[PDB]
Amino acid sequence: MVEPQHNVMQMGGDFANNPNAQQFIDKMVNKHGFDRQQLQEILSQAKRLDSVLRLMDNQGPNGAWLRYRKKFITPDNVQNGVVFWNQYEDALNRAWQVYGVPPEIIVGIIGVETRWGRVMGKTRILDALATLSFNYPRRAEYFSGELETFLLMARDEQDDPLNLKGSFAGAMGYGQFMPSSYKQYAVDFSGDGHINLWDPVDAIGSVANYFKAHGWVKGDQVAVMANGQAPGLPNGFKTKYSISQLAAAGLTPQQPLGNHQQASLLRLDVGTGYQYWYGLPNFYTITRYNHSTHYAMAVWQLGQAVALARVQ
Ligand SMILES: CC(=O)N[C@H]1[C@H](O[C@H]2C[C@@H](C(=O)NCCS(=O)(=O)O)[NH2+][C@@H]2CO)O[C@H](CO)[C@@H](OS(=O)(=O)O)[C@@H]1O
Ligand SMILES: CC(=O)N[C@@H]1[C@@H](O)[C@H](O[C@@H]2O[C@H](CO)[C@@H](O)[C@H](O)[C@H]2NC(C)=O)[C@@H](CO)O[C@@H]1O
Ligand SMILES: [Ca+2]
Repeated sequence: MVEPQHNVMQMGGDFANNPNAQQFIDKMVNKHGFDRQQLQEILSQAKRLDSVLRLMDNQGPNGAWLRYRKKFITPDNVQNGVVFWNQYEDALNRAWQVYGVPPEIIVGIIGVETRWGRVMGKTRILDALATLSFNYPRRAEYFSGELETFLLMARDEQDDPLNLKGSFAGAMGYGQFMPSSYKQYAVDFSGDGHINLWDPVDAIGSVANYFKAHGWVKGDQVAVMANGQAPGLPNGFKTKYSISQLAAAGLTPQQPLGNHQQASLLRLDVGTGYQYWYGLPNFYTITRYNHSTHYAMAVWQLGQAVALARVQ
């Protein structure tokens, strides 16, 4: 009947003689009441995926922006985005009212992330997270905390840690939430009492809550294209310049910037030259989801492209 197996102190699998795995097991038992033998049986089935390690290590004008953009903004994609928007219009409108994050932004996020649920990932979250926690020193602490949180999520939401699949970094569902993002920002938007990242309605409200929690200002502008070139200045979402500095560099806003006294300098490689943008606070917020200028511009433009296609 009851099999404590106090003596089975040694697990097999790819993490058997791994000190990190043992320390992690100790932590989970001590800190959360996890049973060592149960956890060992789980981690013994965990796999050390070398590809997850090679991929994390791997992370002019030649048209760079255009190549990234065509991966997400195509007729097929925009069309699929319209379908997703109409199918979940109530959930999107309700997220707009509760969090102040517009439907196009959520449609854009979920679009760039999983093509509205068509590409959720094929890697078991446990394998990816265990690999990065135990065989990847550089970000071993971050990922260990992700693994720690994933295992508590499996317990709380009554999931099997081995059945859940996602990205090579362990991101999950429609919005590709990392375990800690789930813990801090996910919400039961569907109202069934359970926070499921694979439920389109939950992902929608969770993406909006994540945005609001990261500073999204309702009604404010994301980015404003500029007339002109400013080759002297450095660029990226991390940069910061006053409007006065940008004007003196040869730029003018195609749209009124209002009370915005500062902006970042975004530069997109459009093949024939460079396209300059005034990055406003809301664009910085989009990058809090995924630290990339290209990622955020794709999310924004796809959302806008889908928004237009609905009107037509
Ligand atoms: C919504 C969400 O959970 N965003 C998190 C993001 O996930 C990214 C990770 C990425 C991912 O899974 N990348 C793997 C690469 S591949 O596509 O499988 O090849 N997708 C997710 C959503 O955009 O990773 C960064 C950095 O870890 C996190 O920032 S941090 O807290 O400061 O660390 C951020 O919170
Ligand atoms: C080569 C290519 O075009 N790949 C696409 C992937 O980039 C997409 O994967 C998703 O990309 C975002 C942005 O980096 C990640 O944050 C997210 O985790 C990732 N999703 C998954 C499940 O791994 C994919 C979905 O749009 O579509 C292409 O395969
Ligand atoms: Ca739910």
